[PDB]
Amino acid sequence: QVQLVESGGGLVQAGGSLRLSCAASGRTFSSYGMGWFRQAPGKEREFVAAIRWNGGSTYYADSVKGRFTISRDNAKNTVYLQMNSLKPEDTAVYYCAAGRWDKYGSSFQDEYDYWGQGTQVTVSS
Amino acid sequence: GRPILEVPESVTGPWKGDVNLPCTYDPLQGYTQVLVKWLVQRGSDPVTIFLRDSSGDHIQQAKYQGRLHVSHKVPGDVSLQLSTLEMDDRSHYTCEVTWQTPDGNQVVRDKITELRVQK
Repeated sequence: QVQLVESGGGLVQAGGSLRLSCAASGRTFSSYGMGWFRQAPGKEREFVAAIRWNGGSTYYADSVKGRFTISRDNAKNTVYLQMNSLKPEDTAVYYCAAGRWDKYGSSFQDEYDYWGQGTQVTVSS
Repeated sequence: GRPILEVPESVTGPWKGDVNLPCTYDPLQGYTQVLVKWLVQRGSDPVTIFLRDSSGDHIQQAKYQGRLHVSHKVPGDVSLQLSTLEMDDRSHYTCEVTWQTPDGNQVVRDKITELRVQK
């Protein structure tokens, strides 16, 4: 049963880059599709990116496609979110999530059982 | 709204005995089940070991022929039964189901379980 902790959030300028991390507890990390979601002020939580348990297949929201890349290191129980070419509308709380989907449904919050508390990313103008 | 697959995180079965890997969902009006697949994680890559489609059941590796069944008759129950469990059967298994939607296209859902084999 899985605890998730996000790190690496902060204040960055528009045009900058920021790399988030999420560490998972346990010895089953290889069993989990991993995902990032985000939630801006006043708005509902939305998908950002997901990565299959084996790495390789990845999935992205159109809003961040190309600019963000998701990766994982199963030896370290960690998923990463490399956020490039940042814009102020990327400002949100970013949540790490874990589910036991294999290839399908990764864009849907409901496919994830475990959530982190989230980390703040702020992109200034 | 859309159907939800239910597969436990882990299942533990007796060595040389039998086990049931549950994979179940609540059938919804207007959703037609068109495909069921079970895959096993040999390596970093899953390979299909069972397929159910319009022509019936297909067992895709020779070591499962006569050992592998999907025999519950309850609609929405596509659980996998493996008889005479071996140490080699310890692995992660994926249950994948494809439905036709009320709108005429398809949706696919899948879920991973870990099978442990106990002495």
